[PDB]
Amino acid sequence: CTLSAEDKAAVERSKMIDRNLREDGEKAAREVKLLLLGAGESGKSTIVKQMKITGIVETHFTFKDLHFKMFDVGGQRSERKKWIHCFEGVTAIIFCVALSDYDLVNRMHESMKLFDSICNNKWFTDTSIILFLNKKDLFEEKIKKSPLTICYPEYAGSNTYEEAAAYIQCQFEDLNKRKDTKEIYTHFTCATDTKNVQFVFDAVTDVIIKNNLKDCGLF
Amino acid sequence: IAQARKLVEQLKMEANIDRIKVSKAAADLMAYCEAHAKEDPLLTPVPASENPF
Amino acid sequence: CSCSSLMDKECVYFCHLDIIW
Amino acid sequence: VQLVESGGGLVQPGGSRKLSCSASGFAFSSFGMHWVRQAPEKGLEWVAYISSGSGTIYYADTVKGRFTISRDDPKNTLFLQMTSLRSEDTAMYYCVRSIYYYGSSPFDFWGQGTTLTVSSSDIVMTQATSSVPVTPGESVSISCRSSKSLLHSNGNTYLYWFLQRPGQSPQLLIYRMSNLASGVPDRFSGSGSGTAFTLTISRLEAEDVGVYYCMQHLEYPLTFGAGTKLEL
Amino acid sequence: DQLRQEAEQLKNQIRDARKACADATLSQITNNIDPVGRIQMRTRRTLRGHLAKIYAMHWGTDSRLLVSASQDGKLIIWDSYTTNKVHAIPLRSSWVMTCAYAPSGNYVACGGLDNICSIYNLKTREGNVRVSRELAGHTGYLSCCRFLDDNQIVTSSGDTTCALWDIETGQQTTTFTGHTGDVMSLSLAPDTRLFVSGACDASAKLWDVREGMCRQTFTGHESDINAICFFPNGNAFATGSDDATCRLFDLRADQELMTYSHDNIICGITSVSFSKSGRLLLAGYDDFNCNVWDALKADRAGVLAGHDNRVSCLGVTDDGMAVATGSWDSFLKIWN
Amino acid sequence: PPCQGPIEIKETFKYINTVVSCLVFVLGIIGNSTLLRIIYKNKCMRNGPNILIASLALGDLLHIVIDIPINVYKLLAEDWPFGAEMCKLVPFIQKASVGITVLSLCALSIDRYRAVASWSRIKGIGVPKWTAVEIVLIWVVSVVLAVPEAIGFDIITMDYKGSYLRICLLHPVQKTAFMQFYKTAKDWWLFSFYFCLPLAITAFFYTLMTCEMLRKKSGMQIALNDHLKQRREVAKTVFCLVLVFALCWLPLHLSRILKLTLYNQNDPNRCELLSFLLVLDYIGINMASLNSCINPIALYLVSKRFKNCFKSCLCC
Repeated sequence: CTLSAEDKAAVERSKMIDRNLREDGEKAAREVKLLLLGAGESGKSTIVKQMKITGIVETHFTFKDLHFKMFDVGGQRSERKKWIHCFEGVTAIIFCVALSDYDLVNRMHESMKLFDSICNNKWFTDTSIILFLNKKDLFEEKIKKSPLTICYPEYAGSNTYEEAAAYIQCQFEDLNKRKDTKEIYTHFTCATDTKNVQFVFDAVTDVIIKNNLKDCGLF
Repeated sequence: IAQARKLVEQLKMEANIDRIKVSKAAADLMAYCEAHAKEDPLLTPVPASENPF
Repeated sequence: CSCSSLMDKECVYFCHLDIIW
Repeated sequence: VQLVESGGGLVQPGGSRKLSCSASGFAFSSFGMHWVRQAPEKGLEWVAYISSGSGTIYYADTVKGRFTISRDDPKNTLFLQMTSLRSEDTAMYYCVRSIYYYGSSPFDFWGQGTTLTVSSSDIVMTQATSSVPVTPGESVSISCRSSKSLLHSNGNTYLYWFLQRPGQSPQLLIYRMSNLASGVPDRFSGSGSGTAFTLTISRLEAEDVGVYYCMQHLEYPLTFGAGTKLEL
Repeated sequence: DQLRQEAEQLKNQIRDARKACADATLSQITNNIDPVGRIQMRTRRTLRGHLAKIYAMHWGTDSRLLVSASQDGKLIIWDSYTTNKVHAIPLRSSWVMTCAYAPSGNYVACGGLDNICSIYNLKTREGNVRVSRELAGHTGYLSCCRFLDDNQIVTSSGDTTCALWDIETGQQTTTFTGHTGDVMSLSLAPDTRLFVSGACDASAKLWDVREGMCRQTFTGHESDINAICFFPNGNAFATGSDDATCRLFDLRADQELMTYSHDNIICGITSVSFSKSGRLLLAGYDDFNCNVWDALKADRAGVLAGHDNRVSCLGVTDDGMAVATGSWDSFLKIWN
Repeated sequence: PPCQGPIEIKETFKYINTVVSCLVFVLGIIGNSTLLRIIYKNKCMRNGPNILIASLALGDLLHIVIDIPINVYKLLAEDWPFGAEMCKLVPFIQKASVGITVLSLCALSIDRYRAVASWSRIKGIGVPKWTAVEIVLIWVVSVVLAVPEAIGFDIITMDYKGSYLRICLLHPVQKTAFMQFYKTAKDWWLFSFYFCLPLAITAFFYTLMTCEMLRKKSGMQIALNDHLKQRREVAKTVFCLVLVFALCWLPLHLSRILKLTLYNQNDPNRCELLSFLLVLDYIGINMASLNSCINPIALYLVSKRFKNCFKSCLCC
């Protein structure tokens, strides 16, 4: 060609760099990116420990031949949400709120505005959201404290443990403004074994399969 | 007594300014953007021989 | 269409009427 | 950065030998490797070249088809295998690193070399003199000429100025036309045009004496100059 | 109360003195200047290789070398003349929003959500690129790293404050506080003795890098300010906010010079830059495009129509021969 | 020679065939053109399966354009005054389009199987390269397998009850032995390659994909539910897309095999069979064009993204 003997080697180096870039991007596109979100004093240092193991906190783990990267929220202090658009194209959002959230005092306002914010964001409305209620050590002993009229005047009926959980799940379903694209995966388990990892693995498997089907035009 | 004292001190420092007004100060940007216009290859397109792209 | 040969007038007439396939 | 050579010795005509170059101190997998030779008290001569990743391999047309080049990046070793040796293959063999991108120095480091003894178109570089007496403190200008113009269409001039001290290995002084090396005193400079190229030395020091070489890259095969030896 | 009353009355009297002496806006005087026509800029080169969202890009001092930061944790150094990838740096933190080119070409400082500015050395002795120094000390996400010298750089963060560092020691030499929101961008002055920073409190301000005073403040936006950059003569600057408005402020007038908004524009400005002459204010917008405003007339005198995603970063060469635009579509485009 | 009865086609059947062919032709062009516009215009739907679907739509459109008008001309004129060259070329184009369509169906079925069996980043940094070589291979095979149709035909003259006619067809007398074998096994080859093989491949791959989709083993291991019925729905759509293909491509090959089986000679017991075969062949080709049309409708009514794309294109 018209290239000098040195520019040919420069082009060869650039092509080798191209090869390395696509080789590492093949692995980068084969990794599941999970965002982790939650309200104040909701509990995020109890599920990241269950995973198979400053600013942003990154947790890496391989589950069933899938490389999961989870990005935490408890390292930030500014709640201006200027870094959420950096999380576009993530596989899913694990959002964490506890049934004991109205102990730090009210559970409606801040938590439900956080939900509606992540359910109103243009970037996240096409991304599935995973919901967790993990522990079973205090979720029963504070329902029977007193009628919820002090801070929950929307419901004034019979209140057992299962009934309250079902009602909270139903009002969450009411919070979702558009069910056409996004899907909610609520979980009611015991934070005792590796069931959270299996649940998030199944949720990401299903959302990836649905993206595959939409890509094929079958859904 | 001492949380907004620094703010008002800065505002006082924001008062003793050699105040160049927007009609005195628009001339700076005007002169700079007119005097350096001939050497801007984006405002004035470069001849195709000198273009390295 | 397909015929045995030219002596079969009926087959050629069918080929004339039939679709091209 | 350390390139060390091995495999030298005395060999009968018609035999086959192998030279090894082991590197330690830099990114071997990102450097192309050159094999150069110097005839006894005659001058330098390029032998072979292999690009990064073993993609491009070039040989000198003088002994093209007779030698072969092998490389191991995960082991950081460069092999030069010689099949049939005449009475010309006896020489001092050097191993050189060469990285190629915009603004690099592709001949900065040379090896220590090994001795090989055998029992009994191309651009031509012309060096004006071979022995020049001079005393310290006097500016010295060396000149050399080329057949074709080294000036490519990019604007780069492919001229490399090396110095060989007595008992030592060659060291880069200038890599393209006037670009100083790393760790070299800033008194050396280069200038010229097209085919005539001068290396100027101001405030000459005692250890600056030796044999100066100018070579063209520009193309293959690579050719060296005769060698201008400074006297003192 | 006394101190609150004193602050309120000082603010009111400063604003009154500012208004009573201000003559007329920039447009009122510059209306007589003829426009520039339509800046039709064509993609001469498209840089491929980034395989994720591209957030930052900064030109080299020689107007030929580029550094680009993408989401996949890659900082690529490009030769802008032949599309040759000179270097590819695997970053430790994949969440980067800024990084720049050292004025001597030896170093690159780059960072983001890690709250750490990692600085890598290019002209080494081993032929690779190694991490030189990691600057830490911020408690919020990082933005607009800008080298002053080979041992001195200023970085903005979301701690409502900026920091001036010393690379050899690695300790925070100076701290500039006074903002009340996430500070999103800073630009270094050409004289390298002052700078400006805009925050999420809809306010920008001019800070002195030597003695660390809050020299001046600037308001007028309604929402978060995402980008900021000086006029090439270091006597003015421009901000771009989520209000779908760019605003030119002047460092000596003490208020807004003028505005670069349009009715059809609904999305905010995420990147801003100036041409070499300070005549074409280029703004990388949120929808898909980059708008070449005339920094004097606030007219959309050119649109760069590529980039099937939002233009996230802009850059102009020190010689002004080309414009680099990076978007979330994982491509840079070089325009002339 | 007479069969105790002439040969003719009823005018009512001609009108019905004309109306059906016109409707199918218009619907197929509209759907395929809109699908191609959606695939080409949108960059985010530019990828492997979308490229395969675009190739399928292009082949279907070319098939409809090359089939429907010429059959309308044959019905309304019963003459071929246009020469020998394009009667040589048209069967080549027809067989090439049919091969492209069937191979694109097979490749698309394989891709849909892969998306649900190798779901883990099956879309990785895009794969337009392997799809490119696949599409080129498919097109080359389809073109080369239609060249015998591009060599075979010829025009022969005849006199029939005083009428002077010219017919372009596969002449029984040919040069090479292989060409004569092709002339004798034309319909068998068409039925065994353009109908049975794509049907088997698509049905098998789609059955594996459906099995993988509904591969639930642990009873209610997750409380997700709901969209398991959605997977059932899309599987039902998948199996309907195969049933329509089978039922719309069966009659033409059925007519040809009845022609090869029940056609006699030298006795007046063949002419009514030909009269029936005219109508059956025309109906079969019409419903084959309907199958060509059927795909964009299913893509609209199944894929929400495609539904929105079709709504945006048609309503604006």
